Amino acid sequence: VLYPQVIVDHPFFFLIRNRRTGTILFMGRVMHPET
Amino acid sequence: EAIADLSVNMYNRLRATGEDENILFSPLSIALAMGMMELGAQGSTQKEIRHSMGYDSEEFSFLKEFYVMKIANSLFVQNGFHVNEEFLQMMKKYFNAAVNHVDFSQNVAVANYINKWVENNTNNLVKDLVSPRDFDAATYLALINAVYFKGNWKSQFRPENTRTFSFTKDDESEVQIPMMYQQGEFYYGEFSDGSGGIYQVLEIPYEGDEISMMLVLSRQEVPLATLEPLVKAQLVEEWANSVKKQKVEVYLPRFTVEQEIDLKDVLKALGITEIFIKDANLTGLSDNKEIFLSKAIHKSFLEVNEEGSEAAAVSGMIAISR
Repeated sequence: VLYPQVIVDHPFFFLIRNRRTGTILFMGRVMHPET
Repeated sequence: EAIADLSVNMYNRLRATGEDENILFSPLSIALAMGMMELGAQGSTQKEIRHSMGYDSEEFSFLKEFYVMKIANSLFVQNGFHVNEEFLQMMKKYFNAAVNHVDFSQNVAVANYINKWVENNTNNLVKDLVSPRDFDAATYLALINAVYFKGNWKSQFRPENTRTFSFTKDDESEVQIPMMYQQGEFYYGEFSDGSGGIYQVLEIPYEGDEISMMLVLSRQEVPLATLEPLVKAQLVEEWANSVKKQKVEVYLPRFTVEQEIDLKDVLKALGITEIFIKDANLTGLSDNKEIFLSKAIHKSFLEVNEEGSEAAAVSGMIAISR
């Protein structure tokens, strides 16, 4: 078995969510991750 | 579910106005703030909000229905300004709003006071929501919501595993960043990108089993912008319902994101315009027909690291008399 690899080394979309209710707390994207 | 469509609609506006920049906001915070405003609105002004927020098909009951997770509301009311008893009652019932009386003419003092409240309810993560430049004799009311979250990953990254990696921006430029790593049991799925024509969805739970972070990533050869138009409420649901818990090799940057957004522009894009004009109907909040919504403010902070995440968002509403 070859485990998938999620290599976040380019821009990505994100959400922070309540798993139960589905409510979206936060959402956005990272185009520029550097300090 | 409403919030679902709301979140996506608001996000789309921000993509439109946010050329190639980071984006971060809290649709939840924005809904709670607009909930409070709605309590004040009537007639045409209320109807427009209800529609824009998707409430036509009350919503106050859903809004009420609300690791560390904290949600706080506060009302700052000009001394001797007579606010409808009914407004006050509902505001407590549905939003458990703190109510404070202030002199907005003492503009430095009031800014400091409101900012302290914000700090006190965001672990100091959001600063300078307001300034003394926001307040004068014409200010009658400010309403604020804060959302704050802090959680450890259920499965933390070990700092020893963090290494410098090249991150390739969508403009093809590169930066070297700290790249966390673990092989962990997370929720994972693959979806067609509409074109190796797939994108990955990874959901990482926090301690407490209530909250998670969902990450969506295009194939390396493809810009995020290719996936963005796909993002709709129905898809978000599908993602949640399609991911499978399994071992995954995860490389994730340690990162912080911040954003202040033009909340008035965003709300207007939803179709909310009347509250922002002189002849708005806020007769729900008082018998004073001179009142309208002057400024709408939203600021957010997110930190992602080996231990977990810490996030805050604050929405502020400043009402004035013409």
